[PDB]
Amino acid sequence: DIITTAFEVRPLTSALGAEIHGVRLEDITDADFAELRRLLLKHLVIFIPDQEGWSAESRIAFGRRFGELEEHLPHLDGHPQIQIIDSEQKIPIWHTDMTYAPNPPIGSVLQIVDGPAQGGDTMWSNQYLAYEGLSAPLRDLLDGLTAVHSIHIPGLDSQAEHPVVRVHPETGRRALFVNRAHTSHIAQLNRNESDALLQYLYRFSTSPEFTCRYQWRPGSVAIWDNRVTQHYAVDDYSEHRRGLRVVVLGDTPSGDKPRWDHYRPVPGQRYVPDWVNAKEAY
Amino acid sequence: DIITTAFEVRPLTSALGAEIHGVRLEDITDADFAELRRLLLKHLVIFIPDQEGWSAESRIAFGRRFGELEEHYLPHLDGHPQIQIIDSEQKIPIWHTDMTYAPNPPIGSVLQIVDGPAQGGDTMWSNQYLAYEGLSAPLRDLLDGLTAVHSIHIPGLDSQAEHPVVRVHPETGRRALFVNRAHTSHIAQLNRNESDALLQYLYRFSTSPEFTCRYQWRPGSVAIWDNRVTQHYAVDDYSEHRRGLRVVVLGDTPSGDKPRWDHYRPVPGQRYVPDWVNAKEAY
Amino acid sequence: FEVRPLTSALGAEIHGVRLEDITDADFAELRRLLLKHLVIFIPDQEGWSAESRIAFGRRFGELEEHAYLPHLDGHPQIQIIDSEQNKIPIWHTDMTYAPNPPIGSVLQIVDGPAQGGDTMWSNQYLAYEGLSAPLRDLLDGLTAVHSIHIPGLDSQAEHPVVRVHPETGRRALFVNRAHTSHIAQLNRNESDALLQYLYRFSTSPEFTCRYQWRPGSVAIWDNRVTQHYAVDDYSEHRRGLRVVVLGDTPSGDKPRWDHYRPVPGQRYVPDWVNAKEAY
Amino acid sequence: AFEVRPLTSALGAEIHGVRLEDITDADFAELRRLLLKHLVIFIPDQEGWSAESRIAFGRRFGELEEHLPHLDGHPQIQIIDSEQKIPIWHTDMTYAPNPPIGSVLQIVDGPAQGGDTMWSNQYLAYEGLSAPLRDLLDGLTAVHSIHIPGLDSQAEHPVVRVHPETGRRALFVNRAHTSHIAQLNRNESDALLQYLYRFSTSPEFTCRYQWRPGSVAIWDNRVTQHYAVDDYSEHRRGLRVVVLGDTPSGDKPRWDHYRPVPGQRYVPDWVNAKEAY
Ligand SMILES: O=C(O)CCC(=O)C(=O)O
Ligand SMILES: O=C(O)CCC(=O)C(=O)O
Ligand SMILES: O=C(O)CCC(=O)C(=O)O
Ligand SMILES: O=C(O)CCC(=O)C(=O)O
Ligand SMILES: [Fe+2]
Ligand SMILES: [Fe+2]
Ligand SMILES: [Fe+2]
Ligand SMILES: [Fe+2]
Ligand code: NA
Ligand code: NA
Repeated sequence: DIITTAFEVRPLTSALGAEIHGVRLEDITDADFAELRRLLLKHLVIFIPDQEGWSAESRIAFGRRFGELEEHLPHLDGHPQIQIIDSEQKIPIWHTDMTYAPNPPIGSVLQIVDGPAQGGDTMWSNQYLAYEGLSAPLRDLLDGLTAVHSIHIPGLDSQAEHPVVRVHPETGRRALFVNRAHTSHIAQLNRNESDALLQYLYRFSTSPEFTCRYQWRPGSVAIWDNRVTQHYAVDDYSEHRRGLRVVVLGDTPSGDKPRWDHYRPVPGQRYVPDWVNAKEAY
Repeated sequence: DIITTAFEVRPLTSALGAEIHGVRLEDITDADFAELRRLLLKHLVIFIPDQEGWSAESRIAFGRRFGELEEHYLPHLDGHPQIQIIDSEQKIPIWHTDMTYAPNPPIGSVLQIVDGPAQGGDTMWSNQYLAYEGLSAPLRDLLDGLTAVHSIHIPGLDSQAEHPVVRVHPETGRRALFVNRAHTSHIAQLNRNESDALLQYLYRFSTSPEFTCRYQWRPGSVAIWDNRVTQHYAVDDYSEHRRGLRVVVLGDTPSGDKPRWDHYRPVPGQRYVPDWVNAKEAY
Repeated sequence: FEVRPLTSALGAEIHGVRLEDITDADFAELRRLLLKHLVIFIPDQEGWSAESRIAFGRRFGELEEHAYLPHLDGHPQIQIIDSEQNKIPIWHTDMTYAPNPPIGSVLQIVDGPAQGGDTMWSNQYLAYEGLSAPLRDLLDGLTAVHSIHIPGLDSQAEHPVVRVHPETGRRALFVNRAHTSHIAQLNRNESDALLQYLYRFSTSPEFTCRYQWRPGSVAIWDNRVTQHYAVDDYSEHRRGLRVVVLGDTPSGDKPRWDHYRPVPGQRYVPDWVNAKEAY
Repeated sequence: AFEVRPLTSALGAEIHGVRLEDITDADFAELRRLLLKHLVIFIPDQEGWSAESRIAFGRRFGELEEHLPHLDGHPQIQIIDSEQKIPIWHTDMTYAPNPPIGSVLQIVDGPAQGGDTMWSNQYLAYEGLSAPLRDLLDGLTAVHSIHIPGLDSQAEHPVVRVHPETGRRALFVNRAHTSHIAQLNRNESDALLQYLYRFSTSPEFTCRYQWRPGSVAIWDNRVTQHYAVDDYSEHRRGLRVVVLGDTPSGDKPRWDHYRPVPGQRYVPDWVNAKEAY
């Protein structure tokens, strides 16, 4: 339904992703930006090649066309809004950014400025298709559920409850809103039922039929909508890999009112996972 | 190869467990004790009914025939730090071998349920000899060369220990699996993802019903089990008050083959991403 | 009668019964106990006559005349369960691949070892009730296909995932590992994941009992709301006599969704490995 | 000689500056070298490649399969048509005693996006296992089988095979066609194969190729798996030549086959439906 005829557009896969040719971000016009925004709502992640030398001031202004920018992670000297993604300073797990926060980012703009000629691909997945591919009884179940997303590390403790199925505010289409990295458990199920259901959803939602895989070339820029995607940074390289990122704040994942109360354990109830995880990491 | 003809013995299952009749623990003789010890090495867990009123001094002396007794943070009978009080009001249904997160787990325990319902609260035991012997030869060969880290991290108790995956029983010379769901963390020579897959298989296989027994407690019943070669599981199907008296015999050193490989070495920054979901937050 | 429950979940041993000439009023008490305890055990019934065994089964309904299993000579209704002549170490509910599974059975182990060969049963009411409310609500609206495909026997049937016991009105899970194939309104991969969870949860030790057979003991169980499992831990000869009561018609809610419809050429690729060849 | 653009660290490379139609013996040697290095290579812009040249090219690698519809007068050139697919990781025909050593595939009709093919590096799948597990697998074999109307075949192959040219060891099991490991019981086999299948197709071991008109893919079936993504509805047609003659070879097994007892039954620990679609 969204018309996007200005630039030359090369889709990556049927599910999502498109490379946009004929764009120069440095001095982009308002009209050209509006077209990129429509392409982002259509393709969920878009790639802008050959943008070497993009000035810091233009990079920040571009991000601010989408919303307020986050101030984190190292940042570019003189620009707290430009975050540094440096392999010498890696994320090979499917995730949606910062969903342990009540208001995750709406999206990001990432440019790999130094990297290997091969290795270090990034994958994205289409959470609309992950929801739409579930059968009707399961979609109906998930519409009424919420999940807790959490992180507990030194210096960062956060948790948030979000609908399992969210509407995109600017398309009105429903998308799965759970991810392996940050989702803990479904709130209305007991933990063992939650484990079983999330295990299925994590695998199904990152099926190759729902993903794209991008090979970075120096100067390439990726822009993605964090509301309706997951992504994964492939850890297949030893070379130095360095990226500049701006992160657009302000999502509020919203869906149906939950149709059941939170699961209430009895006093002293213990969670015994059905599947083994080690007690100690590396 | 162990002869045990003195008492009336009623085995529970083919795998393990036997109820011993005609026994009075209160003033047991040395000869009768030697027979009970043989029955324990043969049957792994034995049950002695009708022992209501067993005196504290006699219970302690009985335990001490097996080894040194644990004394400790846990309520105990007045004047007897060795006799622990177990109380449902002060419980987790999970297969475990006692305290394998310690370098020296207990040899075994003697437990008598003194208050409880007529049904509910059964305890199951499993035979870790059969769990190992039931694995095919390539897998037994693999496990013989592996060790595993066992650990616990709770308020006031932090402990870990590395044990052979396959231990020999020092007094029978027979080999037994030595991992359990509750306390084993990971196999040391595998990466964590491989470890998870193998332990998941082993935990399920080792508690197959063909390797277990299930005991219904009656007032006065005493259970004595060998912690070197069993797991056990407390069924959580009751709400009534449940109270027991327990003595714990210290002094195991799980021993097996020298490991055939070095510990797995992760690279700097390497991250463990489990293949199977566990929740981040419990109850 | 003196009634001794086995576990909180189900099962009770009944002393003081003589099945051979049981009165109509004593039978009514056994029936009440069966609805309360789901499986009941009657010890000390050695020598129970064939005619009395058949009359007892017929108090519950029509008895099955099996085609494959041997039967006691002269009595097509008394089936033989013999370890030499054939064991079933898999959780199952009897014949759920049929549109009308049995409503229960009466089994007596007449010869067996002093240990080994226990049978376990599970309580499918508690299996359903132990699910959280969103999942109970989901299952209430689903059905499942149960099937068997062997030489000489080919049968499938569609049953509610949650059935209402006709006498008690209480809801019970009605899927089992051995004979359930898939949930009809989900795709096969979703079905696999949900059934895998249900199978393991439904046979949790908190929902089961385990019975050690003594020669002469009789078990009577309600096949509408139980599963059972025959432990395969013995090599000695084990022989039982069984009568099977026909006539279940599992009933539950109208499904809330249509069957899942694959597209032409769609392929089922299971998420979990099974071997392509058995033994 | 050529301009070589690798797809991922693990495997795959696109080769520019090639013309297959009249390729010289020396340029073919370079393609062969690149195939041993990159496991699957992609040759764009080969529209119009003649049937006689396509057959001669395949015959440089070995004998060609002559069994599917095919081009008029050329039973070696198989026609693959979506309208006449299953998304599953597989190595071709491993249910046969001598699976193909590789294939040459050109998509001639297809959509601009959709229908990618992924390949995985079975050397890295093996090498990424820890030493105790590599040691175990070295001594095992597996049965591969297929049972469909008109085709029943099974074969036993080493779980770890030595590539005859490179001498490097590669995993040799795949989800589609491997049944079970022969020296384990079936439940142990399921658990180990489940782990191996998922590990071996990790994204760090794979590449994903987007087909363009005229593109030719050449892959070594001895040390790869591949997967056809099922994300399209448009018509998709390819021309394929299959090179026969693998004999997967590895270590003598260190244990005998597992022997069940009479009457023993296999009860899988994980649910599969009894009926497909
Ligand atoms: O390094 C990458 O490709 C992506 C990193 C990432 O997860 C992010 O920028 O949010
Ligand atoms: O309470 C029981 O039945 C067993 C408790 C237990 O795990 C123990 O005493 O070590
Ligand atoms: O042999 C047993 O204990 C039970 C066998 C069985 O499944 C039956 O009788 O339906
Ligand atoms: O169509 C494809 O991309 C792959 C088909 C395939 O599996 C083969 O040609 O062997
Ligand atoms: Fe990210
Ligand atoms: Fe314990
Ligand atoms: Fe049965
Ligand atoms: Fe193929
Ligand atoms: Na469970
Ligand atoms: Na893995």
